[PDB]
Amino acid sequence: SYYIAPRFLDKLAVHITKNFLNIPGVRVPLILGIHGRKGEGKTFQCELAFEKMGIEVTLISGGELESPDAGDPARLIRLRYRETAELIKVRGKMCVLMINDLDYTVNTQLVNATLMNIADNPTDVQLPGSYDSNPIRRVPIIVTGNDFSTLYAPLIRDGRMEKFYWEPNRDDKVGIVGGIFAEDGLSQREIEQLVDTFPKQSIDFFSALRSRIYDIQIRDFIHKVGFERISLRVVEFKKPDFSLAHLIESGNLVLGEQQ
Amino acid sequence: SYYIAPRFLDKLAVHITKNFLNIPGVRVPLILGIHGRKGEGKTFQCELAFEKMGIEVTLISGGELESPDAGDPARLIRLRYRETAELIKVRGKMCVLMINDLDAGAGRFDEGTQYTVNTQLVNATLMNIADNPTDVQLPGSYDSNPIRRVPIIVTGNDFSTLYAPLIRDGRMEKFYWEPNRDDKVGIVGGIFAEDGLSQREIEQLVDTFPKQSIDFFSALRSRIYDIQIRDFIHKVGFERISLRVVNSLEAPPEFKKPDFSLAHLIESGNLVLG
Amino acid sequence: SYYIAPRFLDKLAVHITKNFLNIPGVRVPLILGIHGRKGEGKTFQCELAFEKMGIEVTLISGGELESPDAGDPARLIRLRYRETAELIKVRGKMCVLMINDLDYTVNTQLVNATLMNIADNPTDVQLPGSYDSNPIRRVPIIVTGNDFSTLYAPLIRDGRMEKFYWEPNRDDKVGIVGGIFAEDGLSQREIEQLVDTFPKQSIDFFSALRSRIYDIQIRDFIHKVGFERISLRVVEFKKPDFSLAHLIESGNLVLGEQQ
Amino acid sequence: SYYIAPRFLDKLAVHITKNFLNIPGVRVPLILGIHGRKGEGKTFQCELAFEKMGIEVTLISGGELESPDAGDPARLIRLRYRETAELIKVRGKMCVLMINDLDAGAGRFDEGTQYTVNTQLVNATLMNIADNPTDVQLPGSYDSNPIRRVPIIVTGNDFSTLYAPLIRDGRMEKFYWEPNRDDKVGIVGGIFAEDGLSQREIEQLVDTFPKQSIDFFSALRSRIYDIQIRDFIHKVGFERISLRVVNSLEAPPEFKKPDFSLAHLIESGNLVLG
Amino acid sequence: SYYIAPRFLDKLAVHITKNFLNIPGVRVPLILGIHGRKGEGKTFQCELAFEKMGIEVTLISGGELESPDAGDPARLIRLRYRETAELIKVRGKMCVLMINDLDAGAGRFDEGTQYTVNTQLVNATLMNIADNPTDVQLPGSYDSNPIRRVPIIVTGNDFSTLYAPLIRDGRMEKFYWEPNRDDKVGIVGGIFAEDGLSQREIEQLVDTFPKQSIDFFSALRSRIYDIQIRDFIHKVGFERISLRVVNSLEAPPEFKKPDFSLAHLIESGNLVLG
Amino acid sequence: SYYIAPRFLDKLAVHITKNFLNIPGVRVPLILGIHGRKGEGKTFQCELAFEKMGIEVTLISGGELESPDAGDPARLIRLRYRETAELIKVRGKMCVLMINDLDYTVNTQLVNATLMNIADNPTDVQLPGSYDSNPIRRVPIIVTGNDFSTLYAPLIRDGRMEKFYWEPNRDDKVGIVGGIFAEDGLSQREIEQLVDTFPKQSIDFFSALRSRIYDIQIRDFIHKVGFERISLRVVEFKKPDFSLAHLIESGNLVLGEQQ
Ligand SMILES: Nc1ncnc2c1ncn2[C@@H]1O[C@H](COP(=O)(O)OP(=O)(O)O)[C@@H](O)[C@H]1O
Ligand SMILES: Nc1ncnc2c1ncn2[C@@H]1O[C@H](COP(=O)(O)OP(=O)(O)O)[C@@H](O)[C@H]1O
Ligand SMILES: Nc1ncnc2c1ncn2[C@@H]1O[C@H](COP(=O)(O)OP(=O)(O)O)[C@@H](O)[C@H]1O
Ligand SMILES: [Cl-]
Ligand SMILES: [Cl-]
Ligand SMILES: [Cl-]
Ligand SMILES: [Gd]
Ligand SMILES: [Gd]
Ligand SMILES: [Gd]
Ligand SMILES: [Gd]
Ligand SMILES: [Gd]
Ligand SMILES: [Gd]
Ligand SMILES: [Gd]
Ligand SMILES: [Gd]
Ligand SMILES: [Gd]
Ligand SMILES: [Gd]
Ligand SMILES: [Gd]
Ligand SMILES: [Gd]
Repeated sequence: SYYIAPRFLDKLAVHITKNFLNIPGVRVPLILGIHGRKGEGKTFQCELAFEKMGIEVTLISGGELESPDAGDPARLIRLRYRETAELIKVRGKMCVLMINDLDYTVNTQLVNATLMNIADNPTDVQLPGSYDSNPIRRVPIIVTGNDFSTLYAPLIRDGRMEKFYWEPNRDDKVGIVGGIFAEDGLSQREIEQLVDTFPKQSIDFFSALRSRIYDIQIRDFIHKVGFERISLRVVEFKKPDFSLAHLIESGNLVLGEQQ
Repeated sequence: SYYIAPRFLDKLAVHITKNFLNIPGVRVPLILGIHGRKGEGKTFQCELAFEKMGIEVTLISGGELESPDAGDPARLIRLRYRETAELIKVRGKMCVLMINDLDAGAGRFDEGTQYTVNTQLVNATLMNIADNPTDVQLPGSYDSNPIRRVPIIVTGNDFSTLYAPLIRDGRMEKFYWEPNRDDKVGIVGGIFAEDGLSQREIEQLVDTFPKQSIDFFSALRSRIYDIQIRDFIHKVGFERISLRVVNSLEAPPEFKKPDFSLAHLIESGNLVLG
Repeated sequence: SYYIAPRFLDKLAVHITKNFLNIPGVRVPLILGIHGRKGEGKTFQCELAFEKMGIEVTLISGGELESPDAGDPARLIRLRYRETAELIKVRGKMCVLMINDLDYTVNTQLVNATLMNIADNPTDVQLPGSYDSNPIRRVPIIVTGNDFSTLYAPLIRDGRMEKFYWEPNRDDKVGIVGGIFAEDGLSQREIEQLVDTFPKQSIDFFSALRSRIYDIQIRDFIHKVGFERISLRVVEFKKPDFSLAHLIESGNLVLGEQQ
Repeated sequence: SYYIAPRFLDKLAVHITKNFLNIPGVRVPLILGIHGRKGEGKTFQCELAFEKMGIEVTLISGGELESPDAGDPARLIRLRYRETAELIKVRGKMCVLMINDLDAGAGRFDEGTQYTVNTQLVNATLMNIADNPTDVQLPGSYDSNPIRRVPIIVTGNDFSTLYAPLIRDGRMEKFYWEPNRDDKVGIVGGIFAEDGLSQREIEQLVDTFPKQSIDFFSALRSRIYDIQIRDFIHKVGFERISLRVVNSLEAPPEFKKPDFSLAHLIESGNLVLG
Repeated sequence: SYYIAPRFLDKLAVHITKNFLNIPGVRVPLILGIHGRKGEGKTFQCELAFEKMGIEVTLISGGELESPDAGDPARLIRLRYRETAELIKVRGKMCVLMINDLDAGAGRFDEGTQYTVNTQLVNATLMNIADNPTDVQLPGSYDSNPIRRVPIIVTGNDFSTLYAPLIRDGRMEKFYWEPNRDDKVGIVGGIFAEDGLSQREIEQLVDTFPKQSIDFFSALRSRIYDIQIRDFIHKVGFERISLRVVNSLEAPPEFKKPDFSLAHLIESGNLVLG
Repeated sequence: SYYIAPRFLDKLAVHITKNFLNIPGVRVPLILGIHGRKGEGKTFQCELAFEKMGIEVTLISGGELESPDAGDPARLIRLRYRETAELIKVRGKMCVLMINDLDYTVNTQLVNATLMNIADNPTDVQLPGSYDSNPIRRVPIIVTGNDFSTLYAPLIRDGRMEKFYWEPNRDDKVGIVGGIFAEDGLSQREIEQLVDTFPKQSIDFFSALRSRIYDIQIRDFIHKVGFERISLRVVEFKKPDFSLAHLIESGNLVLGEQQ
């Protein structure tokens, strides 16, 4: 069972809900910009939160915009925005547009430009070349990335975008790591020790570490049979060690040879 | 609450009124071009001024003129000019044509797409209307009767050098909107008019963030309900928050206005900028 | 009655006339580049001079070139040049091409490039892609702008462009301001005092000041009736103050809240 | 001679073997994306690994996917996936689909031409295959039987941000290849394994050029035959050298392996870099 | 007045004469490419040289080759080559084909338009003519008789790297024209030959503006008539100046040559540069 | 009879031959980059070497690539490469692709990019948009230029390109200059003196000097007849001086007025 950090869940839930309330005399930022080191569960925890709140999400990947092969990223964002706006009026539920891994320089400008224009009038979002007298719904936008260009400063400053820095703290790690290894028969104190052993590491390192433990088996199994005859043999059965000792050496081999 | 900057109201009231008078000895510009930065309450101050003088507004949005689906923008501007003309005659009141965001996807708002406002055709159209505000006809039409002069308000971030001939001839007047300290104290004071702040604290707040737009200050007042909102979410529970806010069955949540200080606003402000 | 500054009228008249004389052993600059602070009557005084000399002018606006919406500025200049060249042969009169407010960086280069090429051979000016064995007439070109790019240095240097700096002096102001207020029943000494009161200001400030005096009336008239009922009232009759006292306070309100 | 870096061999052997096992409790990524710089023996270490495990490889080259003449690249990748599937079934051995140079003409290898790998369609295809590796059909075909899961190896210099969803879902695993000091000592040692060099001299050679790719080191060993070659040209004579080397009548020239020292390699290296 | 720089005249006279001689032991280049900066009297020194040797010139302008309306430029160059050939035969005198401004809208003279000189087709054509100057036929024509070799002079600011093969084969010779101090003293001296200046003052004038083109110096002499001109305008009156200068009824105004000094020229020069 | 410098002939011959040998365990650079001051016989000596070894050469000029008028330089290189690859399989002889005068910035990148890609796989060189399962032959590429962009550093470094600096030394000059004047009845000691008199000069200066001697005649002949009547006269017969004294003054006039 995966673990969503309470203050992460709050920030995101408050942002979305605040966009669907129409408290007069209170302008609301349309965009939530979640930034921080890569692989700290920005995307994963958003998805946890949405599943929990029963929110349907329209998802664009950052690579879908940074690439020359995708043509027009302004169009794509505006298409998905208007699409999510209709799903609100239809399903009568909270819906969200999400852009992932927003961290090229040329498409980056167009993307910033597009989000600025949408945030300026979340209700009058037209496809380029098109015009529709119809107001459409305001759709809260969640964005993730390593940091946000100084080109986003004007948005944050005028309260059209809310920045949120995500750096898991140790209670947050114990919870998330605890969930990563929740099916591996571990006690909290083993979980607390694991986190304290690798304390500058990203959440990603820890889920990588879990997969590595399975890889180490398969490696040894291959060394035993020999490479010469591994193919015939297969064309690795047991529950691996997972003891806290083994997770640590496995982690140290990862950190001694990483990236 | 909302504060109308006297000089914004004067400029716009004088421009419109002057267009309904036939004072000799001076040329009256038909067009008032209001330019300046975003988040300073331009279109909004216009709205407060119109709502106040009881002025009825025909609108053209910049995303309208940016579109083929508005057809010929020359034809559209003329249409709405004529449509707007019939109402001074019919309703017997001051009416205004207003064109908003006359430079939609330009500069830092450029999305790098095939479509942009044909601004030269727009300029050309306004020039033609302005030379003879009393005979504005659709292209290809010739035998219609004279009509009433309609003052035109255009907003944008800046106006192209193309508008220079209009200005040079006194057919258009640029009005730059950058709120000054006195303006900000007024507007910001109105934003925090129910929060039990002294005049001096409002002056302090403005002086603490001398480079910020008006929108920075109202954005600032907005983030403090967040706690009530979060708590409201916890009470209803995450499993059922969606149903609660969007299905309009039971009543909207009733939020109290919170208490805060100058100190807290300044702190919040620095966090936003840091 | 508007006032043209004698040395402005001379410079321009000498340039044009010099281009229509064919004094052998004397090469003549084709381009007159008039530069200076904005709103000092560069354009207005050119127009005064042309009206006076009975010169027909072909006018291009700088914004007509700086804009992406106008396509090809080289073409446009060359079209208008050849057009003015024909009007000489037809009307048998002095004709002039004028480019206004030349102060983007990309079109600016093409414009400079176009004027260089034309100035190099004022008689062989072909539309791009076209060729015509026919010589056409030499057409003097007047250009205005705040300053001229270092890209114009080669032209000025080889005597294909004459630079002329325009900064009205006080005799020039008294004359021009005197004409701006010529119908407002003012004595020279009131005109001389007005100019001396606002002495770093552009001519533009002064014609703005005159219009402001009318605006102040209409303002007060609106304050009296009230905004609530101004619309019905109209759907401001008298000759405004214009006393030298009133022009001064009006000017000081303009300079205390300008741009 | 050739040295297989243990950890390269382990990563690739584990990835492939893991794809032929049905171990529960963990998701097995179908795709192994091997990225890193050029001239570090990537595709080559893969070849040594495949030749070793007796693994048969179906290939797609990046210049294949860059071409209309490969038709639809989605259709091609699927074809070769299915073609590669039939062989695990038929030959009863481990088989791999491998896509090489997945970013052919991008970055410093850009030739500025109309054609580039439609990498989004490629990504989309791999995503679809990966969700269901057991039912991979050509577009427009529906009623074929299940097939065998095929591990996929892709090489490139870097992988687009588009592959992030594949990785995030554990359908793909990135493996960065930058040879470390221990790797280089191994590989370089194998390059100079017949040249009578001590372990220490090999360590010295590596440490003298710590920033160089593997290809720099073998390039270095190659230029020393040049003298034998020149002399061979002088003997045959320039008039007849062409006939001699290309017409395969008489036998290929037989060159001796020369003697050289660490000192000479280092000198040669500095000349190449200077 | 006009001064012909001896070495310009020698280079061009030798190039042309050499092309009408059949001296063995050396290859004669058909083409003389004269390059260098604008405003240095290139085309003009050519004109003085041709007028002097009694050489008749067939011309192609760069704006001709830039145009579809010249049709195929390969066909045109060949036409004029043949046209120019018939005259050495008919008139019995030296004749030259001259191509001017061979790089019309390139570099700082680029107008950013669809049309530019197809310079590769031009180069290709000159290459072909040069290999066989005696059989130059229009494309698609085959059975014409031999003709006379025509020396070709081309001017431009620089010559593309494409002309390298022509030069390498001695079919073309580049001649760079940058006036040196001795040249300038000559040319400038000729510009001011009627102004009662000593040799030393001319040397001083040249040395005061060592970086300026020849055109800077004649531009300088030109602006001093301005006063006579202004006064002439005042006499006739602004109302009637247009009629006077352009209608060729009464006679052209007769201007006197004014008196001026080195001091005044230098001052004027600094004002122009400042 | 023209003279090829022995070490120039060696370097080039060794490079080409080395590309046609398939000595296992020896990777061979495909590209030979010959760089140095302009006009030192880089191109000319390549051509001498090819004529000597009976090598047919496919030649591209650098200007054929640097120009906007030639469209696609990647294509052009790849076309010529595949063409030379076929001539090997057909003629059964050594063939070479040569690129001359490679010393705009935009095409320069594409050219570098193209040579990198070809050098990476000399056997799988496809036209853009095309694919052919067929291996084609490895074609050694010779390139000349004044220097090679830092963009070529990766190639040289990974042994896909061999750099070769060409600066003629005095034995090299005596040989080459000796051949330039081989038909002018000169002794070596006159040749040695000529080279020592103009010792910082390029080989180009010397072949220019030879042509100048003929030009000086024709000049004097023109001065005698007079320019006024040179045309009629012609519409310069003798073997010119060529004495070592005359070559020297002719050289000094060239160096006193050059470029
Ligand atoms: N709350 C979580 N529970 C379990 N695993 C997680 C959690 N957050 C992150 N992970 C693991 O770490 C990886 C990286 O998370 P991701 O959302 O991609 O980080 P970011 O969005 O900050 O780059 C995921 O692929 C997942 O396996
Ligand atoms: N000679 C003049 N007489 C009367 N008004 C003038 C005169 N010159 C300028 N003005 C006023 O000042 C304004 C600015 O002049 P303009 O020619 O636009 O200046 P510039 O060309 O230097 O920018 C004009 O719109 C006009 O109202
Ligand atoms: N080996 C040689 N023999 C005779 N002449 C030569 C020789 N090398 C160069 N030249 C002369 O010098 C000129 C310049 O040589 P080139 O090959 O163009 O130099 P680079 O290729 O270095 O620019 C040639 O046009 C030729 O006349
Ligand atoms: Cl601030
Ligand atoms: Cl190194
Ligand atoms: Cl100078
Ligand atoms: Gd990540
Ligand atoms: Gd109508
Ligand atoms: Gd105060
Ligand atoms: Gd401000
Ligand atoms: Gd102005
Ligand atoms: Gd199949
Ligand atoms: Gd060691
Ligand atoms: Gd390295
Ligand atoms: Gd003919
Ligand atoms: Gd002297
Ligand atoms: Gd000079
Ligand atoms: Gd050369």
